[PDB]
Amino acid sequence: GVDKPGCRYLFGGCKSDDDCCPRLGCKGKGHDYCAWDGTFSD
Repeated sequence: GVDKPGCRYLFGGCKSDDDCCPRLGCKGKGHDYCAWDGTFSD
C-alpha cells in the first residue's frame, strides 16, 4: 500500500501491492482488491 492522494478504497480492483492506501492490502489473483489489514475494526 502506498500513501498517496486518491488511493483506492475497498473493492477497487488493484493488481499490485502498492496500489491502494498504506492501510489497505491487495490480495492475490482471483479476488485482487483493496482489503482491510492492520486497521482497527470499526
